[PDB]
Amino acid sequence: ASLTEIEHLVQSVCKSYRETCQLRLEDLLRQRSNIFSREEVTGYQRKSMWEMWERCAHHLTEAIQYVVEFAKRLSGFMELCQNDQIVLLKAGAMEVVLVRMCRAYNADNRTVFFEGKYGGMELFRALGCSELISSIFDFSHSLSALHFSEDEIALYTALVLINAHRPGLQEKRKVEQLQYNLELAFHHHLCKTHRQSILAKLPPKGKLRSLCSQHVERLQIFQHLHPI
Ligand SMILES: CCn1c(=O)c2cc(NC(=O)C[C@H](C)CC(=O)Nc3ccc(C#N)c(Cl)c3)ccc2n(CC)c1=O
Repeated sequence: ASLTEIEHLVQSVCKSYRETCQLRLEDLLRQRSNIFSREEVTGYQRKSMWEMWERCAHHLTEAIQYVVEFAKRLSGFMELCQNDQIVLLKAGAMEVVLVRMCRAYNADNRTVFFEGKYGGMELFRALGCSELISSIFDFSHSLSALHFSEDEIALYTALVLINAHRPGLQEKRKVEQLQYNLELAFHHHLCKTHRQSILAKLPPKGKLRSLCSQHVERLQIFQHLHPI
């Protein structure tokens, strides 16, 4: 693969993501000024754990569907053996959704677009694990510091997904092929955009893994055997 190819790989991932990103950044960034009232907050706080978990599971599902589309639009992905496509999406998509969150995170007021307005971590009081919720908030908060561009997310999350060190892949060598190809595409973009300085300050390897582990460690207790 020469560089002019690696160029197209960037261009592709970036297109693919631009279609599959759920909400336009403009929509999110405009909507920061729109925030839940204390009363509205209290309304969400007064819910059942069962109901907040029911909701959030729906939203997560809706999200995971977009990530499945993102993956489908990666050429190379579609070319991988059927089993492997699944193994990857199963370990990955969660972690991707987590990285995608930062776009909905507003550092200024430590809030996030949920069901139409922005709200802080205390909206999710009902799930009863402020600890996890706010480390999730922290994760997003530190990514917001990076001012992660849209193409950088596209490329990062692709790299979250394609990871030949997932247990269960049959065609490991094929996955590697893709994986390195995307690492080099990623390095290339950070040059073209003089953004090499962000690598050094990317989220610690599997601080992300640990955070999603913990989240499914809490989904499995309510939404047992649900498709995800
Ligand atoms: C998966 C980690 N994560 C979030 O990404 C996350 C995101 C947002 N908001 C957005 O991403 C903007 C979206 C266009 C609309 C949307 O609400 N999506 C959404 C997606 C995944 C999940 C989950 N679970 C949820 Cl509750 C919602 C809100 C809360 C999130 N949480 C709980 C603190 C959260 O835990």
